Amino acid sequence: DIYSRLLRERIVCVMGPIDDSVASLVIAQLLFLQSESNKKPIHMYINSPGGVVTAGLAIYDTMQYILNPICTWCVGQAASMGSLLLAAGTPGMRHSLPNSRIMIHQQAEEIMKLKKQLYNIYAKHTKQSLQVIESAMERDRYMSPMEAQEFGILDKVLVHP
Amino acid sequence: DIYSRLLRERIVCVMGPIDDSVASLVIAQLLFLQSESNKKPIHMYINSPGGVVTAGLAIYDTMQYILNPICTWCVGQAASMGSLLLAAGTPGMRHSLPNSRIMIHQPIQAEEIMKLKKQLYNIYAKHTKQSLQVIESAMERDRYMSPMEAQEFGILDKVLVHPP
Amino acid sequence: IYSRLLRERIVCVMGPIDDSVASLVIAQLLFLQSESNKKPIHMYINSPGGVVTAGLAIYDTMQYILNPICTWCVGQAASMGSLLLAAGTPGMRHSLPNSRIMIHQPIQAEEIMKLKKQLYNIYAKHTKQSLQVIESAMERDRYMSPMEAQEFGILDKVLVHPPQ
Amino acid sequence: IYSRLLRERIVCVMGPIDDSVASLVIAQLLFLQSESNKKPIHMYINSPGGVVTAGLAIYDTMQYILNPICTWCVGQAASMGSLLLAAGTPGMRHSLPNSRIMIHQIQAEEIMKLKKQLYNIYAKHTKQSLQVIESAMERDRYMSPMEAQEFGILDKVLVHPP
Amino acid sequence: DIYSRLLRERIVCVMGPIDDSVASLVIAQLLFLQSESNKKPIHMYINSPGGVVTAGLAIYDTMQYILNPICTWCVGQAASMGSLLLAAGTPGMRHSLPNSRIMIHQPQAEEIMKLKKQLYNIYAKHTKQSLQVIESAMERDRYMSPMEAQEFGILDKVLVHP
Amino acid sequence: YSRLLRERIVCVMGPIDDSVASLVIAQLLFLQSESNKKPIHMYINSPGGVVTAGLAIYDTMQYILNPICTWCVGQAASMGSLLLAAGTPGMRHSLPNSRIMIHQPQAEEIMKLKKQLYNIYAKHTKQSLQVIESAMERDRYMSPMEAQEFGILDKVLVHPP
Amino acid sequence: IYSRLLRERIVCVMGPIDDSVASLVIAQLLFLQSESNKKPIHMYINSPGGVVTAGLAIYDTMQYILNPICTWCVGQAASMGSLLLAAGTPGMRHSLPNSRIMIHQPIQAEEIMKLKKQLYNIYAKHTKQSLQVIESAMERDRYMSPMEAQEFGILDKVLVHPP
Amino acid sequence: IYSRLLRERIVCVMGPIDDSVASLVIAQLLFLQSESNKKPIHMYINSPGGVVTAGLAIYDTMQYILNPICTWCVGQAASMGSLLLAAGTPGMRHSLPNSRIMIHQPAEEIMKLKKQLYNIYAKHTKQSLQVIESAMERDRYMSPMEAQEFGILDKVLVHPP
Amino acid sequence: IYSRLLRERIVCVMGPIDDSVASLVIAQLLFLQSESNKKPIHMYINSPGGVVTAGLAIYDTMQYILNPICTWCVGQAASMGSLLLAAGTPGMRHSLPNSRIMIHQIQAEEIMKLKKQLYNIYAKHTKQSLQVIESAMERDRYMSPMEAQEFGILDKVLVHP
Amino acid sequence: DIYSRLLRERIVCVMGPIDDSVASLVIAQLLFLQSESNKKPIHMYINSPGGVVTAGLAIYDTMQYILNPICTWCVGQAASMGSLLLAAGTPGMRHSLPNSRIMIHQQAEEIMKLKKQLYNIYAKHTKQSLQVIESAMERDRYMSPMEAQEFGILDKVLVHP
Ligand SMILES: CC[C@H](C)[C@H]1C(=O)N(Cc2ccc(OC)c3ccccc23)C[C@@H]2N(C(=O)NCc3ccc(Br)cc3)CCC(=O)N12
Ligand SMILES: CC[C@H](C)[C@H]1C(=O)N(Cc2ccc(OC)c3ccccc23)C[C@@H]2N(C(=O)NCc3ccc(Br)cc3)CCC(=O)N12
Ligand SMILES: CC[C@H](C)[C@H]1C(=O)N(Cc2ccc(OC)c3ccccc23)C[C@@H]2N(C(=O)NCc3ccc(Br)cc3)CCC(=O)N12
Ligand SMILES: CC[C@H](C)[C@H]1C(=O)N(Cc2ccc(OC)c3ccccc23)C[C@@H]2N(C(=O)NCc3ccc(Br)cc3)CCC(=O)N12
Ligand SMILES: CC[C@H](C)[C@H]1C(=O)N(Cc2ccc(OC)c3ccccc23)C[C@@H]2N(C(=O)NCc3ccc(Br)cc3)CCC(=O)N12
Ligand SMILES: CC[C@H](C)[C@H]1C(=O)N(Cc2ccc(OC)c3ccccc23)C[C@@H]2N(C(=O)NCc3ccc(Br)cc3)CCC(=O)N12
Ligand SMILES: CC[C@H](C)[C@H]1C(=O)N(Cc2ccc(OC)c3ccccc23)C[C@@H]2N(C(=O)NCc3ccc(Br)cc3)CCC(=O)N12
Ligand SMILES: CC[C@H](C)[C@H]1C(=O)N(Cc2ccc(OC)c3ccccc23)C[C@@H]2N(C(=O)NCc3ccc(Br)cc3)CCC(=O)N12
Ligand SMILES: CC[C@H](C)[C@H]1C(=O)N(Cc2ccc(OC)c3ccccc23)C[C@@H]2N(C(=O)NCc3ccc(Br)cc3)CCC(=O)N12
Ligand SMILES: CC[C@H](C)[C@H]1C(=O)N(Cc2ccc(OC)c3ccccc23)C[C@@H]2N(C(=O)NCc3ccc(Br)cc3)CCC(=O)N12
Repeated sequence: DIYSRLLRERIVCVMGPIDDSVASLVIAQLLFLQSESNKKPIHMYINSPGGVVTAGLAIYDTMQYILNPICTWCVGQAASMGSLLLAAGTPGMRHSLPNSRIMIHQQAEEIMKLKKQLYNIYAKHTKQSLQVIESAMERDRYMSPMEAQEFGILDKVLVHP
Repeated sequence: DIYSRLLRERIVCVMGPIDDSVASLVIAQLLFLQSESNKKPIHMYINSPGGVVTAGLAIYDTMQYILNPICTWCVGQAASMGSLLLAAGTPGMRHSLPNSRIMIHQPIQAEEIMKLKKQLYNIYAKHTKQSLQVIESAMERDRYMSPMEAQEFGILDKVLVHPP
Repeated sequence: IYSRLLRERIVCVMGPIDDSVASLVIAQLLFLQSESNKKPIHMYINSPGGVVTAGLAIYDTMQYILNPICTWCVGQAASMGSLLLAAGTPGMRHSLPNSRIMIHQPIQAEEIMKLKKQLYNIYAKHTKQSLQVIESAMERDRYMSPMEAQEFGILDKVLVHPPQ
Repeated sequence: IYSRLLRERIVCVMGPIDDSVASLVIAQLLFLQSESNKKPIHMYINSPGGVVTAGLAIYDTMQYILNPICTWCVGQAASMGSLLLAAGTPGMRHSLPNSRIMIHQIQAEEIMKLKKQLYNIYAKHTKQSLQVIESAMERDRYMSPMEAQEFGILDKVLVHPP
Repeated sequence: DIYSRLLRERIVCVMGPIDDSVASLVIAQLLFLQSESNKKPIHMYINSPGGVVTAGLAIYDTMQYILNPICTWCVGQAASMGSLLLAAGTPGMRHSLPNSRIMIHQPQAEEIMKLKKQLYNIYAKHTKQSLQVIESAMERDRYMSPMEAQEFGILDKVLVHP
Repeated sequence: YSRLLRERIVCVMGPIDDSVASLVIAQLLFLQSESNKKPIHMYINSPGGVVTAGLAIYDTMQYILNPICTWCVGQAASMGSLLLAAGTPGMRHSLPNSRIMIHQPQAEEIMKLKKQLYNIYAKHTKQSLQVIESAMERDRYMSPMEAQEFGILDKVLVHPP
Repeated sequence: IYSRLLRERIVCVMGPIDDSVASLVIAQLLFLQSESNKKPIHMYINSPGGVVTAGLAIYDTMQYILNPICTWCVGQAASMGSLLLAAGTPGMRHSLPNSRIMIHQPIQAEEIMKLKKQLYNIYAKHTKQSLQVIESAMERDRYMSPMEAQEFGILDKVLVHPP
Repeated sequence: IYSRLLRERIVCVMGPIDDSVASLVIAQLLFLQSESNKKPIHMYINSPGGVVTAGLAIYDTMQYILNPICTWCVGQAASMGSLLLAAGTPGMRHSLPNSRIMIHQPAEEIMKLKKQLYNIYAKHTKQSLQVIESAMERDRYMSPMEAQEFGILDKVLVHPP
Repeated sequence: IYSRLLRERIVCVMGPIDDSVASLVIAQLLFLQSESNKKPIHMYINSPGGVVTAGLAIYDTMQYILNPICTWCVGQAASMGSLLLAAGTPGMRHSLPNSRIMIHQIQAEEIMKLKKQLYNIYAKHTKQSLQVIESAMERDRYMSPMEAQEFGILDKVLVHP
Repeated sequence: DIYSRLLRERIVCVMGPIDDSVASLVIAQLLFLQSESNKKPIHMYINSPGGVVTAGLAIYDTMQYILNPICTWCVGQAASMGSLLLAAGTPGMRHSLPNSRIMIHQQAEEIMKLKKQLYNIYAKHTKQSLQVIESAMERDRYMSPMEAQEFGILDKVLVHP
């Protein structure tokens, strides 16, 4: 009676390494929250080092599939697939707390196809070029919330509400 | 429990590696939904890298045995035996979300592994509506398909960004 | 879900058979017999086999209870799993289309042979094949299709969809 | 479902016998005695045997309670499992047709002292002499249900209920 | 469930290796049964190979601390600290079933000797044997029958039935 | 075992894998150079093992000129029995209590390899492909005399002649 | 020390018998064959037994070489160990006084029986006991004293010191 | 035994290829070159493949040394094993009759390495980059004669000529 | 250092006695007899005991060889170690001053058959009655060397030669 | 080994935890050095946290058994049984380097009987009373070399020769 209580506030948590199990729980919760209301916003808490790409894409696709506005909230960190989900929140509703850290850095033909899918998703949501996204994803570094805002991963850096 | 709530919505999940325990659980849930209504659609969420062939074939046969229309939904991935289950959804009701990856490549005695493989060729041909010759050739290729490629191939009917 | 299955007179023999699996299956069979000694019990079999005495424990309980027992092979019935499949009530032994059935089998020397002769006598009885044909066939490391298993006498009906 | 089994006066001696299994079975035997000290208790035995003092703990409790105890060998009763099978109330020791029964099985004096307790228990319940028990327990083999019946380990071999 | 059901009948179970968690659980159950009734008997089932000395002494001291009569019952075995607890039951109320095995032998140096002296004094008191007889006996690696334990003063009654 | 190599004795002992095969193969080539006419004695006490490793030894036996006397002691199961049967005609031996098994313990590849085994057994035993295929399905051992009748070996002997 | 033992025509069957132990013993037996056809080989047996086919490999090699083989049971000869003990040349099968000898034996159903019947035939041959006697004796889970093994036909001489 | 084998100008690429196997093979190739830069080197290949950079290390060394290199496929040459087999001096690339050959490999970096493999195979097999690419995607083995027609090897030998 | 000891006719029974320790000790006892069947052998015993049949193997071999055997207890001789200590040639069984000696120690019948063999060996070599041996072996305790001398386990306790 | 070269200079090393195998080697080395010269001093290097009591007593007894002067050298530490061996060197010949640390702190009757043997040995070599040794051995502390000198465990604290 703590995370289910959290679900009653339309809050979904993406915490820790993303794998198929984590993704499937988050996905079910998003569908639950949509049936309760297809209008009311959903808050997505993201504190994650990232994880399995297809599992991250499962969550991403579900976020887009549901009608609801999705507010994303980066707390602690959003690295790799975590930052993709952070960036995939509804335009104007992508948030970070002040000390969060954001990282977009992560057969041979397959991993390249998945990489291009990530480039395309980042391009859609950040408004940066595919050329710049590709370059940025090579760089093993974290961004500050202001840097991430400038890049287009998020809209608001908040100290208080 | 949220997975019990899913079952109340006529949603069944095939997620992670498929083995006998996953199969028997999914099989049990399919019968339950048929008992509640033999007409109402069942939604099958498929996010799986595949698994044990006989366990997947067990789910496959049960899908064909029950009376219900089964809507299959590929999210994340459907690889190997997962893509067979995806392809075995009711005609017109086989779905993928836009960024899913689909693999039909398949990554006991010699005779038996071949007998099973030949069963897979027959099932894929039947459900894709393609010739078995095309299926057998295509299954050698170690690669994934996009949802649009999988639609073209006859593995699925619809690629949906959101509901229509 | 398996408790809810038990309310519908369904018992599941799933995965490797051992003493714990056997005792649960046995307990469930007695439960269903107490609720009604007339009404059929459905035995779901998806098993690679397992411990011989534990399989024989289930076999004896199946024979001991009064009820008709419908056996259903989905996925596979191998080793002791196929014995249980064959031990269903005559006319009520089923397989789904893609199941694999194996009668081949994967303490002192005399004891292993005594157990093997008990298996021969059970297979000979329920399949109607001679002791020599059972003995020769159990030597062959191979699976049978459901139609081959029907022909052999391990089961009665191969069903893609229900009759009614 | 094991709760409901107990409600039907069924106690299970299943798998390797150790102190935890014994003390559970023992607790259950006292439970069924309190509910009714006259109604029969059914003891399901499918065991390869196990720890001798744990098995003797069960045995002593079976004799201690006033209830008639029906023993049922299904699958197998080996070593201490066969002792418990033999310890059922006379006339009420049963096996199903394909079961296998075996009577073959610290300081050296203690193991031998424990072994002599087993000989006396088998001799008592089988009606066999101490020598034929000793000689038979040396033979590494199983008996059929009919052989065990002839030996005095059990009373009835049943294909179906009477 | 079955062990909490046992506790409703004023039965406490000392099962298996005695450690601090087993002792503390047994100790809590003893205090519970005392508050329910400080005059009614508590039954203490003992089937144990022994265990930690301080854990056994924790149980022993609590047995003396509570006002209730404590019936000790040895089933299977009571070895090492388990036989100490068996002997610590109320005079006249220390029991064993017929095939139980009882052992008083124990299987910084000054500290292990100090503990041993405490064990000698406790055994001496409850068995009415001298310290020298207790010392010599505890050196011998052997088990006693229930009748042997009875004549030594470890228990009072060897019961086949109630 | 090094002293055995001085007597033109090679040992196929235990489970056959790539490392076992490579050692046997080098020893076989060594004994060819010392004398490509003198017989080589192959001790076989093996439950079988890796099929390609077994085929590596088989091919090397056929590749070298030398007569190869095969000796089944204890057992020759699976690839071990193939190696036993691949000895020079008239020079394939078993001791009296040995056990011989021809049964074996992508999908297309395992069938391709199995067909290769059928062709080798049929060649060296003079049995048809159907007889080999049926026999390899039976999970049983043959006595040395049965193996002799089948064409796996030539002589079953208690002492040296 | 073990190479020095090999120079004295002494082969050691020690511990659990597996394919590695058998092949070493077999190879050592062939070394001593080449040194002399006539000279006795001494087989030290201190073993709980082991893998049946490995034991039969040793047995067959013992019979195959022409040499007389003196078997010496010290510590124990159990299961396949006792078979090898009994397989020594007639008159030359020895035990020291405190050794224990067990013929009891603590793959498919047909094969285990085929192997067991081979063991019965070997024991019957070397002990001169009937098949029916070997069968019932191998069911009894027990050891024999060196004297009891002597009267059974497993060994010839129980000796405290040399003669 | 392998030390004595080196005296005959034989190097063994056996088991899974890693950095340690590569470094030993590489060191043996340099030794044989200093003993004689004219004399042929025989390369025994019985390998399921392994680490790509380790295989390329061996490959580059084979091209670097002056000597003709006879490659010998016994058992199998899969993945990087088949590349080394194909990299033998033209006319000197051999397989025994029952060997199996596979060029199939079982984010931006792995793509670059994959293209390097395509270029190496194309050079040594005389197949186009598209034929190599399509072939390496297919999970299957070739018989020695199939590998011969593809351009991986020159001679399928039963015995020496 | 260990072969140096063996040239001085010193055999060491160190640590837990198993079949491996016994067979080495037994082999060394034969070696020293062949060198000289009348020259004393020194047996160093520092052992907590071990496998009964392995200890009896050593015991029987000590009785079998012709040589005088000097036993030397240093550190400890417990269980089967003390039997071997007691089994030295009369007059030649030694302990250093601070050693600890313990005589306290398959089917139920067999374990009891083996215990009777131990009782009779101890009875023989200590000259104590069977009552005394059986009662003493029940007691879980150690003897000092003087107690052990008094008991008949050894002859001399010496601080120096 | 360099420890063999040390042995030619009559140096024996008691290093690391003392067990039966460490003790048995030290003991064999002590007998060797005595046979080379029964009058020349032996140097015992002690850098040990202690270990098994009976193994320490085995070394102690052997030190007393041999005729030689034994110089003990504490370097690093001599704790528990190590300090007993240090104290057991020939009077006047027990040494420590300046930064070493020395500690004498460590069935029921049997471990107490062993404890009494230790008290008697420490009393003998330190000249402290039995009650002082008893008391001191309860105290969980290390001594400096000068404190160990005052206690009677060693004679000389040397910075250099
Ligand atoms: C927008 C949802 C759609 C309108 C539609 C649909 O396409 N699905 C398929 C689907 C299933 C499982 C999945 O991951 C677990 C899916 C993930 C992503 C996309 C589709 C997934 C079932 C869903 N249901 C549905 O949403 N109940 C409401 C509900 C769900 C979960 C819980 Br817990 C509680 C209530 C049934 C009726 C219904 O109409 N739908
Ligand atoms: C189309 C189903 C049929 C109408 C029929 C049938 O053939 N079975 C056999 C069967 C058993 C177990 C299996 O996997 C566990 C099976 C899997 C595949 C196919 C058959 C399986 C039992 C089923 N039941 C039935 O439908 N309960 C309703 C129900 C089931 C589960 C749950 Br939870 C709740 C209700 C009893 C009456 C009844 O007639 N049937
Ligand atoms: C056909 C059952 C018989 C009519 C008969 C019987 O011979 N038994 C022995 C028996 C016990 C345990 C076993 O495996 C756990 C047995 C396995 C195989 C064979 C016998 C077994 C007890 C059973 N009971 C009985 O069946 N309750 C009804 C019931 C059982 C289980 C559950 Br859960 C719920 C109700 C009491 C009355 C009663 O008379 N019987
Ligand atoms: C014929 C029983 C006797 C009349 C007597 C008795 O001697 N005991 C001691 C005892 C305790 C625990 C044991 O193993 C766990 C024992 C094992 C074997 C023998 C005795 C054991 C407690 C029992 N009680 C008793 O039977 N409760 C009823 C009851 C028991 C268990 C459960 Br769960 C529920 C109710 C209290 C009244 C009562 O007087 N008794
Ligand atoms: C004879 C008990 C005394 C009358 C007294 C007492 O000295 N204690 C201390 C004590 C606490 C915990 C211990 O092991 C867990 C103790 C073990 C041994 C000895 C004392 C222990 C608390 C106890 N209480 C008490 O007895 N509750 C009743 C009760 C206890 C447990 C449970 Br569950 C339910 C009820 C409170 C009132 C009360 O006054 N007492
Ligand atoms: C009939 C042998 C041929 C005449 C020829 C040959 O085809 N090879 C290739 C080859 C190498 C390695 C292999 O597995 C390790 C091979 C396995 C199977 C087949 C070929 C193998 C090397 C051999 N050599 C050769 O045999 N030395 C003699 C020799 C070998 C080993 C040792 Br150690 C000592 C001497 C060099 C001269 C020479 O020309 N050859
Ligand atoms: C009585 C031996 C025979 C006369 C004959 C023979 O049949 N073999 C086959 C054979 C090989 C390996 C085996 O287990 C490793 C065998 C085991 C059992 C039976 C045969 C075995 C080789 C042996 N050789 C032979 O004995 N070298 C002498 C020798 C052996 C080992 C060592 Br080390 C040193 C010299 C070479 C030529 C020679 O004449 N023989
Ligand atoms: C064709 C070799 C060249 C002539 C040249 C050379 O470029 N190297 C660099 C080099 C080092 C290590 C490597 O893998 C371990 C290399 C691998 C690939 C390429 C270069 C490697 C050292 C070599 N040496 C040389 O080859 N001795 C002969 C030799 C080497 C090894 C052994 Br073992 C025995 C003799 C010193 C003299 C000498 O001039 N060279
Ligand atoms: C008193 C010894 C006897 C005179 C006689 C004998 O009965 N044996 C059998 C035997 C073998 C192995 C055993 O444990 C390894 C035995 C253990 C206990 C008893 C017998 C054992 C071989 C021994 N040998 C012999 O004396 N070598 C001398 C020797 C032994 C080892 C080493 Br290393 C070096 C030389 C050969 C000739 C010879 O005549 N004998
Ligand atoms: C002072 C030694 C004595 C003079 C005497 C003796 O009592 N022993 C028994 C003994 C053996 C083994 C032991 O731990 C391994 C012992 C440990 C402690 C005490 C005795 C031990 C054998 C020794 N030897 C002897 O010392 N060789 C010289 C030597 C020893 C070892 C090496 Br390496 C090289 C030479 C034979 C002649 C000889 O007479 N002695």
